[PDB]
Amino acid sequence: VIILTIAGNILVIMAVLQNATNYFLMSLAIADMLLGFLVMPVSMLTILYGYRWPSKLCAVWIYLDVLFSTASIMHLCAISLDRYVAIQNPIHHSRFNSRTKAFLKIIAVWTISVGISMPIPVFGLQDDSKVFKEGSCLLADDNFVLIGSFVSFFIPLTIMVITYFLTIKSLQISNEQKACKVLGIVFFLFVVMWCPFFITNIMAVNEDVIGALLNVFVWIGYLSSAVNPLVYTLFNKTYRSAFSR
Ligand SMILES: CCN(CC)C(=O)[C@@H]1C=C2c3cccc4[nH]cc(c34)C[C@H]2N(C)C1
Repeated sequence: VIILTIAGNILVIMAVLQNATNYFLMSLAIADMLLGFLVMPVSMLTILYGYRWPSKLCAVWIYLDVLFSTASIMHLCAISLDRYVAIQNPIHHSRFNSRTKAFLKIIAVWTISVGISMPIPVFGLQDDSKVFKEGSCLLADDNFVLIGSFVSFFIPLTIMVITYFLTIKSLQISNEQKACKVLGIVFFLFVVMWCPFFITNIMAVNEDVIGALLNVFVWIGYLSSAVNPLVYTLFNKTYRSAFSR
């Protein structure tokens, strides 16, 4: 999954197709390539050593994990919200797009990503038990998980549910039907690969059963960083040719 993530994103970074909307997909592919080289391979060492953490970098590793995970989720939310306005009223969307929105959009999805994960090393790096190890380097803040995973997933999820319901409502002519199938695959994969981890994360707060469930579901969430390059790009004839060359 690590090799797949890195090899999938470094093939999308070169291919950039210099559109104002395609550059935003490079900012999404940069939030996942970093996730695939800094955060993800560290967890492979933890899997090898059986949850024992080789010590002051544990709070740093969680900071990057929350940062790149929230940066990815709101990249897809911004894409989904932008894709709805481009489909509802395309005339008024083209007038107000001067290649400054795309730079203003990268600012917004990285200000909230870095603003939500800022409590981790500013209050939690001094305390070695709040955002810190139970012997295993977990995120033991029981009140930040409830509200920090609420605005990071469930608010981007209720935004995506209304955006997806409204977009399909406004898309209903084969090209419109081909697009409706692309939205379904994109929406279904984001839910099925991130939602399983977040219900288990918050329902938890038998330990052995839940400890095994959260272990596998974490890697299902990581695996979505290998797929995001493909489902958001490879539907384009140009990208398929670019990957082959
Ligand atoms: C096994 C230990 N690890 C790995 C460092 C975690 O618990 C990570 C903690 C996360 C987490 C907590 C709280 C809020 C959040 N938003 C987004 C994420 C998040 C990402 C999420 N990653 C995928 C797992």
